Amino acid sequence: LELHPAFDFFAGVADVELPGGEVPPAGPGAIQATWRVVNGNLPLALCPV
Amino acid sequence: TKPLPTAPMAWAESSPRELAGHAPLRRVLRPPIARRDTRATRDDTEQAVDKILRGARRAPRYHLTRQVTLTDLCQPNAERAGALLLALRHPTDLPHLARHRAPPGRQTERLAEAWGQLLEASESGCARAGLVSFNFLVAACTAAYDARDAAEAVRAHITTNYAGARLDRFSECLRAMVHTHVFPHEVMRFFGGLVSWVTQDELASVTAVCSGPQEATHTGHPGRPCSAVTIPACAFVDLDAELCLGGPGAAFLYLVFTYRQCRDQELCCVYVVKSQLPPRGLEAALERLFGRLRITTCTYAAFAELGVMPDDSPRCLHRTERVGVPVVILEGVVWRPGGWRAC
Amino acid sequence: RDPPGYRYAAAMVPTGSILSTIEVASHRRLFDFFARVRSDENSLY
Amino acid sequence: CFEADIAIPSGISRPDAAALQRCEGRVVFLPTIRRQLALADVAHESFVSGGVSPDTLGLLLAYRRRFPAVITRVLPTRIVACPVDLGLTHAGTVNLRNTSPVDLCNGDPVSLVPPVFEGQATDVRLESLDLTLRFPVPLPTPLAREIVARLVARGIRDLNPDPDLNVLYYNGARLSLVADVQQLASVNTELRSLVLNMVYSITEGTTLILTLIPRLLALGYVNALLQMQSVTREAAQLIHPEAPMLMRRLPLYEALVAWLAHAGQLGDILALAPAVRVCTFDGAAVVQSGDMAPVIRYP
Amino acid sequence: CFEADIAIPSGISRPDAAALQRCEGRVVFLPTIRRQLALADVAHESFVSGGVSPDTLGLLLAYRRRFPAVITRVLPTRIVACPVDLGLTHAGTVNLRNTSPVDLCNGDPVSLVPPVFEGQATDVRLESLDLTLRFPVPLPTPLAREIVARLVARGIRDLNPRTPGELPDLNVLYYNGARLSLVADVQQLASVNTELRSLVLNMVYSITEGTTLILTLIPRLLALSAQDGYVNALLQMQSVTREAAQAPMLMQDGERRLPLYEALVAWLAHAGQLGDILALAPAVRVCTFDGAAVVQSGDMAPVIRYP
Amino acid sequence: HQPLIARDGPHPVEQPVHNYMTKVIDRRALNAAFSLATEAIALLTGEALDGTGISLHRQLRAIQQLARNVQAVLGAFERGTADQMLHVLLEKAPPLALLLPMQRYLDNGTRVARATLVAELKRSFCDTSFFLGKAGHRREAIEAWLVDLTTATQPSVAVPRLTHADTRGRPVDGVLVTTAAIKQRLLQSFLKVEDTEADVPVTYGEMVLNGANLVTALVMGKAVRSLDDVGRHLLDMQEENRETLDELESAPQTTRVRADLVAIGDRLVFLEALEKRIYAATNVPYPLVGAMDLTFVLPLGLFNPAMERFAAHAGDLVPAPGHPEPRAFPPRQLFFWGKDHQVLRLSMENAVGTVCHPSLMNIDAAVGGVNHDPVEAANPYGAYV
Amino acid sequence: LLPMQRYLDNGTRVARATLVAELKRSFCDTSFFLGKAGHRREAIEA
Amino acid sequence: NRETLDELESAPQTTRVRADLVAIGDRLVFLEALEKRIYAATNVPYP
Amino acid sequence: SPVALYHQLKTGLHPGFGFTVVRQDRFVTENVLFSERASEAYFLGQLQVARHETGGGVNFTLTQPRGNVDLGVGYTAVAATATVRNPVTDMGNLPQNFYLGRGAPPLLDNAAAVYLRNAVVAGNRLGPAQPLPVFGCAQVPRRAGMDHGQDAVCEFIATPVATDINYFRRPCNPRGRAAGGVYAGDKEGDVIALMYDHGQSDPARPFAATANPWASQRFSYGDLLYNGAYHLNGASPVLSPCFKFFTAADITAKHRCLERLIVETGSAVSTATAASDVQFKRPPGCRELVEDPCGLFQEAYPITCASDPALLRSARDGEAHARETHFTQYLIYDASPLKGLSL
Amino acid sequence: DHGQSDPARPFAATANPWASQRFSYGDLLYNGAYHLNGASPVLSPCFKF
Amino acid sequence: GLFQEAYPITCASDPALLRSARDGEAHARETHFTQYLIYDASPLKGLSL
Repeated sequence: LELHPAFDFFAGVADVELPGGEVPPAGPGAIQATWRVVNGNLPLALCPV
Repeated sequence: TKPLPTAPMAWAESSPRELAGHAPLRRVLRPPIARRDTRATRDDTEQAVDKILRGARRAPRYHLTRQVTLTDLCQPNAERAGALLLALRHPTDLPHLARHRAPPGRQTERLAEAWGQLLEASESGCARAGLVSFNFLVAACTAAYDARDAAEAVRAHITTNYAGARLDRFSECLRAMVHTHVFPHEVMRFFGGLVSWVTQDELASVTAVCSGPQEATHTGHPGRPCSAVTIPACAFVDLDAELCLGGPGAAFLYLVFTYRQCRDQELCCVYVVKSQLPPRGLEAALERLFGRLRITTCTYAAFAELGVMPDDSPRCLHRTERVGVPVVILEGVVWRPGGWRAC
Repeated sequence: RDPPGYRYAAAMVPTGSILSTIEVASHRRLFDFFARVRSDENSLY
Repeated sequence: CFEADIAIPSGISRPDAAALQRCEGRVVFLPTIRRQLALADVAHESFVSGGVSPDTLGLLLAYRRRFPAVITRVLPTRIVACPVDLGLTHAGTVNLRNTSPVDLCNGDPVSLVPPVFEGQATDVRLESLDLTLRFPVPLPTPLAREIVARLVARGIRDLNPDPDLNVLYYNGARLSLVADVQQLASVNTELRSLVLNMVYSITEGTTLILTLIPRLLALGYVNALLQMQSVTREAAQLIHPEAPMLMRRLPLYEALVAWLAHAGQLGDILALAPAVRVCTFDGAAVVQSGDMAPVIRYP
Repeated sequence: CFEADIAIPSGISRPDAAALQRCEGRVVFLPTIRRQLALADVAHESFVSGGVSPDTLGLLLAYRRRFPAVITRVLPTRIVACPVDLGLTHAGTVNLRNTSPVDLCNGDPVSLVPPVFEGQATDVRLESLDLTLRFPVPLPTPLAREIVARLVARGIRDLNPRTPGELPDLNVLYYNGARLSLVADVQQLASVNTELRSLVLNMVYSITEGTTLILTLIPRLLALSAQDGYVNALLQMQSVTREAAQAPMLMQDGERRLPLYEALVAWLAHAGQLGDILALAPAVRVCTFDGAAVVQSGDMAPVIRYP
Repeated sequence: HQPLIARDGPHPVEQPVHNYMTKVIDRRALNAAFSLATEAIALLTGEALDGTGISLHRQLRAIQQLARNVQAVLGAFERGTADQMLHVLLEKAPPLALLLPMQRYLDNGTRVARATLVAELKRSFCDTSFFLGKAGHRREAIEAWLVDLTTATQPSVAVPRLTHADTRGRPVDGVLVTTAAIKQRLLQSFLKVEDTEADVPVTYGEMVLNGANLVTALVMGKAVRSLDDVGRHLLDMQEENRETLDELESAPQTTRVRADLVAIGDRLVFLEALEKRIYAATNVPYPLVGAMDLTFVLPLGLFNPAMERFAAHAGDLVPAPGHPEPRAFPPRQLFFWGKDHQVLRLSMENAVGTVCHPSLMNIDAAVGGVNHDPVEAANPYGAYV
Repeated sequence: LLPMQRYLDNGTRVARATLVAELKRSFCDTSFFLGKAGHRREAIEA
Repeated sequence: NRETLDELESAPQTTRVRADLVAIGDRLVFLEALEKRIYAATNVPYP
Repeated sequence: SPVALYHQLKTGLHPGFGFTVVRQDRFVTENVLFSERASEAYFLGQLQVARHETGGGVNFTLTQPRGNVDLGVGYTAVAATATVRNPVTDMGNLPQNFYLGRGAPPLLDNAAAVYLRNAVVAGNRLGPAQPLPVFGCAQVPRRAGMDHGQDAVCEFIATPVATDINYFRRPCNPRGRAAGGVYAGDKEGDVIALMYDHGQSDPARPFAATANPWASQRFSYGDLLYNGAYHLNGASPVLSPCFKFFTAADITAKHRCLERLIVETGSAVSTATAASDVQFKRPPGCRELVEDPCGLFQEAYPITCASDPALLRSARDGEAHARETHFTQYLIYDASPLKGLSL
Repeated sequence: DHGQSDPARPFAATANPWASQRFSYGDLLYNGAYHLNGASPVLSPCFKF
Repeated sequence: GLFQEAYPITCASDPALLRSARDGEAHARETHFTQYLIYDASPLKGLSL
């Protein structure tokens, strides 16, 4: 799931439209992508302290 | 004096079906559906007969034409073995048609006054003044269009090889024509390559090639004792090749006319463009290349196909002409005239 | 089903003789190879 | 040359045989290039299509569909005509006959329908065999197109009427268009159907597009570039009709198809593509009306 | 004839060789007309622009550029095709193999088209070489101009793509009988732009001052819509003009211009020649010396220079 | 047909192996053209002739120019055939750098053996290619390298007719075609064993379809070379495997031609360089001047590991006294040598055309294509708003 | 010369660049070759 | 066609002179310095 | 963002990650060929003249059919490379421009697209002349002069700043993992399982799945750019050094038998042309029979490069006293077939 | 032309903008079309350039 | 006049850097702080004079 510099690829639920609910009706998830806003949001394994 | 590899030369150093044709057919009898069950002068006349014999023993790479004009405009002698002659037909009218179209107000009396001057220096008589060398036309639109020392080189040749008055009078006519929507085209179509002039006094009989290859003409070192024979667009830069990116393929030849609708004094430029895309595709490329579509006013860039040259490597940097003008010479041109498709 | 080609030269020396004249183009699917030449073709040689 | 030999029918009157002798150098349109053709196939009675003799439009259709062949030698019991379309270009010089203006040393004669000029003049009837021949007029392309547009232009004035188009001096002199009398009524009645296809294709071209433009743009570089060079040009056409006339992407697009076809069908009929050129030699260089003129195969 | 020999590559082993032989009479949308063409400048892999295969409006623009031709013979090592654009310049023309559901007639100008019928696509996938040959289809200019109009508009129909999702057909024709169903597959921005750009551009230049004099005549046309059987037929049922009626404006500049005549000329140039600019114009027309007056689909059409 | 060895005990018993194969001929053609002008046609055919001896002379010029062109193209097929031979030989020929590793394994006797082979190909290519002019000055390393070259191949079919290559009796095996510069460097210093400067070639063998071939060719569509022999050698099998016959007959006529014959190891080889000979004025590239593509790699802006971040020795590459050490900020440039010694650089401002395009922001193939085969949410603690 | 003649008759705008770049190398190198390489005598012979 | 004419006429009368021949590579060439021989007592520079 | 990044890079901020620069050079070698006696049997055909009319000629063309086979069961014919004549590419600096192609949906704001575009496209050596023509080429500007040779094009795969500099101290694959089919295991989906299956290890470096996670993986940035399956930069006429590496489709197309793969390395049609001013992508009717080991071993070679002028200065000599590291600065020495040569 | 690159060091337009450009100091001085000097006997090494 | 170039001579901005360059460019100091040495690239290098 570590693919592009600029995006987080993570597995969230399919239909939880945000914001919404209280706990997700945790279902058959599917992996999403969300822009890392800034360069300091890159993992510390790929950009060490 | 004979080879090692014989089969390739019997064909090179040099039908039987027509012989076999008459054989079954003509040798054939009363059937089909057969019944059932004087030293040199003298010697000189019979060998001309012999050539009349031979030429009458047999019988296309061209079509040839001859016309009679004056030397006022044009002029064959100044020009040479390879030259573009453009016809400039029906100048008898003033013309009357200039009054038609020429959206008001353009002062349509300009042509009638502009042209008569031409007529006064250089009536109807029996030799019309047709035939303006294509090289000659480039000279007319030369200052106004294209550049310097190139357009100019050609013009010096026309005035020098033909009077600055006529050049100036004819330039005033080109200005007046491009002014009133009667263009230099819709006048001045292509005539040929100038084989042999045969002039007398103010008269000239110009033979020139309707179409077909040039180099195969009178030939010789020149045709007679002239420079030789070739097809060279006059402008080194007054002819252009829009194969900016290209392959190895037959390349077509077009005659392009462009106009400024008074955007910049109503100039008019003629270019002998060379491209390898069909007339069908030439319009778009022309649009990209030419931008006289800056009138606002409307129209422009009429084009016709000159012929199709399938030989691509003769353009030479040859300064000599007439007075020397650099001219691009293209070898192999075959003339397929085509028709005006600019709209 | 791709067939092989007709053979010319095998033909120049015919073994038999066809005894009937038929249009034979309407019989197209009796045969495994059929070429109807109208006069002369290039492949004919 | 590929001569095609048209077969004169059975016994014809002696004055008819002399009518044909005078038809050498005239253009014939032959439906197929078969070497042996009949005379009835060439005769104007073979241009009938919808049960009627064709109008100037119906003719111009046929002139674009069959093969013109100049008549080379007329022989009793044959006519030998050599099709213009066949063989190499710039070869097979065959003599024409000039009719009307001059045909200078070039200019690519077009063979346009006869009615454009004296109508019945050139009908050349043969009574013995009961057929007729209308030979097209060989005019240069610039002048042929100027005329054919000149007359449909005069035919729009006439359509609804309450500067003379009909003078048209060409070369030296004044070419007369109008034969006055009722010839115009005969000329105008045959251009009647050509005028309409012209009027329709214009009125249907302007408006359909304008109606379509509004539907369009209702969804980029299209917008900017369009209105850019169309300034004070494209919008005005839209405006005149709105003031004096009416205003649908779905009918728009399906009408844009049917117009786009009908349009180019008129551009084909019209523009009278040249059949031949004149390239002379050891010749006058101007062919006076009614004089045989040398001619060549491809425009 | 300037026949151009396209060269088959060794290793093409029959059956593919077997497959190619049937190919004579088809067209080489050769990139350029060269006497000797390797098979890869002609192949559809050459039609590929940067990274992308042109759509079926992109090919028309590619066949606009370069020079087209028919296949005269397939030899074990060559395909000999005579280009049409140079001009057949054959006494009898060069045989064109009719590949189309359509039928030529005699005298029909023949303009070419990318393959565009859904039911049959002429492709010989030759397994030995990584090649497939898609055969352009010859077609009468009346029909080939109806098709291009369909492809041009159709992107338009789905271009929006607003109103209910059920649009008109525009994908289906008729030539004689025989419903002809075009292939509806992809439309590419750039391919539709230029086709739209030049359509819009030319229909503008066909409008002049004298044109307004003609627009006066729309109410007069519909007067004839209804009292003649022709002129009734002329106006198609789906006629905008009919919806356009559901005037001189003085402004005559000195009275001697003749704007009618000038308006015709202007319209005739730009709008009259639209089949030609949108698509490739005919360069050939069927002619048959033997006097056979049509060409069946799949037959060889004797063809002669430009209409 | 292959041999075998008897073995003992644990091993599976060995049966004789026979390999039968066919190869398919590859076919080409060579092209050359010439031309006759129009004025020449008229003279050659006798048309343009006149009653003057000046027209004869023009015909003499035209006949003579024809013979110039005809003879130049006929000789072009004897140069085409030399140039054509190189393209086929150069097309089967692995780099020597990749042979010597390869050849060690093909005669040994297998996933690890393949693994350890490929590491040797990589190595020995990156080492031994360009070897002359790399190791050139070392004379015993070069000479062993020409014994590697000439011994890496394997003999072909034995053809008795190519009697050539013999010299003063001793037969030649190999061609060694070099470049004229390399040929000269080798022949002056390393192997001057240019022993023999003349030698004995032969002529062209010929093949024709005649009695049975022609028939079965035209009728059957199949021919067999020397079917008249092959046939009766079979029909005699019934009148009563070790096939020793092959062919031994003609002993064609020979010639002495000037050659360059060197011995490398024990081999007669023809050292050679055909550039002046054939490729000279032809405006044709000589194939032995070749080409090579190499992709290289540079890191930018990357960052030393935790243990590689030392000074080297205290106090070196040290800034002027009151200044800041820029050697301690993360790197952002890279220096290298452009071909020909101009030192170059690539900052990260240089990557702008790549990363500053809106491709940096397109993932819809990435997200849509890793969304196949639906997954299980993990705990959705930071994935849920 | 030696640089210019491994181009002229052998084997074009890139060839002209790589020709020039090396034409101006071998001038710096091999000019004054005696008195520069003059001590090592297989270089002079060559 | 293969013009072989050229010229061969009189093998010029010849003389042995004192020269200095050198074989450089596969060639035989003169090696020389004309200074003492020609430019030596004259105020002209050796080129 | 690609706009934020513009500022940082141009102003000299280090934007959290770093690249790996792949560029393809092209040399001119000199070979030696040892064929082996009757290495091939060649069969000669017949002459068969052809003929035809032309543009000023007659033009007989002669041909001759031929055919040949390799005789012999093994390898006959090796060819060595023994010296490099010259490099042929400037072996330089020039970077890639993605604005020469169109693979990418643009930014939504159209003010942002134009702003970002002509900030990049402003003065590139590659930057497009004019606006991309729909059908056509991107039209790289042509400069008036050039010196060192063809321009080699560089390409940037953004890697993590923490990827050891030791990965790059050896011939390693630029994508972060071994993609070869040489390394494959012989079982159906040996490749594409060998690459891309990041549940496994890297054949070259078994202790790792990758070096660069953003390249080696399928659908990861790096893949999305340089894989020719997405053709992000098709319509760009300039070569991609990294097209070879990311292109699973191509890697898988080959076979795995080393028998052949060594003899198709000796002649491998190039992916470039040496005929252009900037190295272009090979135009279709021509080929280059280059040597190209990087197509087999599936690797790139390191050149001597430092992040310092001082460390690079250090390494002129051997790598004897070359400074390999100093604080945050590093040096990579040459490991490549060119090491030990001079040029 | 300073819009282009430099044939020798393509990555940049010039090294000295004050010489290489047309009508720049160092062009005005040492270009002998102006010949400010050229009225002095002493050689200009830079006239060549 | 052909190559359109000037050649460097061995020159330093410092006397001390220049002394380094006696004996060749192996151990020559190319820079000290703001001081620089330029060594000789010229047809005359390797010669004596």
